[PDB]
Amino acid sequence: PQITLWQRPLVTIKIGGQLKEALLDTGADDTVLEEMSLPGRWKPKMIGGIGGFIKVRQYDQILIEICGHKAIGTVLVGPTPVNIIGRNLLTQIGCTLNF
Amino acid sequence: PQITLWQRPLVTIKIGGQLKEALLDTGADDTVLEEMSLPGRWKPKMIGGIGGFIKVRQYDQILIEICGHKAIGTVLVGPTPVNIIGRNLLTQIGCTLNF
Ligand SMILES: CC(C)[C@H](NC(=O)N(C)Cc1ccccn1)C(=O)N[C@@H](Cc1ccccc1)[C@@H](O)[C@H](O)[C@H](Cc1ccccc1)NC(=O)[C@@H](NC(=O)N(C)Cc1ccccn1)C(C)C
Repeated sequence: PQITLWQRPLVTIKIGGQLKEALLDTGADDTVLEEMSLPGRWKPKMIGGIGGFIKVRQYDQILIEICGHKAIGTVLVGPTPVNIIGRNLLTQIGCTLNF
Repeated sequence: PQITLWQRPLVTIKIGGQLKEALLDTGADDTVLEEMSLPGRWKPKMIGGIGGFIKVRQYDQILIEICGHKAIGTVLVGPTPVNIIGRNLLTQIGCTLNF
């Protein structure tokens, strides 16, 4: 699609057989989802933003589908206000910024 | 221009005839710049992110220019580690997400 930015670029993702909404976020390096159980082993990790650092769990090599496009990569799960799709997965689906 | 997401989408902005660099960020609602003293009237504000909130000063009607494109709007100033161009100014420059 072409997405304009008059509103938040929220899309539907499919992950772990769940449907969620998530924000397509060019300013995030990483992908951060709200707390959930995923299959897999995980490593504790820290990530930061405005306001500080949070503790998250890192899951590697996770399959996610964003608007019908598949991505396989690292997902962090932790106490985020909103599900964030970062540049690690946006690049896999061929996302660009245009103007 | 088409900006790819392999690297962080940092561009040059001009604000007050200063060049700076800034992150084009579709996940930010607002624009947030590193501490600087602008003329103008301000309001105190709090903005949140990953690890919590910071305190900023809000200036309205600021002209910024982003890759030769002018935009005019609200800018928040405070102790951010990076300059962030948010959706309030990205929309004005006609910026889209495409995949
Ligand atoms: C999500 C994490 C992994 C991300 N961090 C990083 O990517 N890094 C720390 C790497 C880095 C280092 C240096 C330079 C650039 N990047 C982040 O917080 N990114 C911020 C920008 C930023 C980068 C570095 C340091 C500080 C800040 C931003 O790109 C991202 O869009 C976040 C996402 C988010 C939204 C809501 C709540 C929590 C996170 N937005 C924000 O932090 C903005 N807030 C909002 O827009 N809102 C709270 C409104 C809102 C609410 C709900 C949904 C959307 N918007 C700030 C900049 C104003």
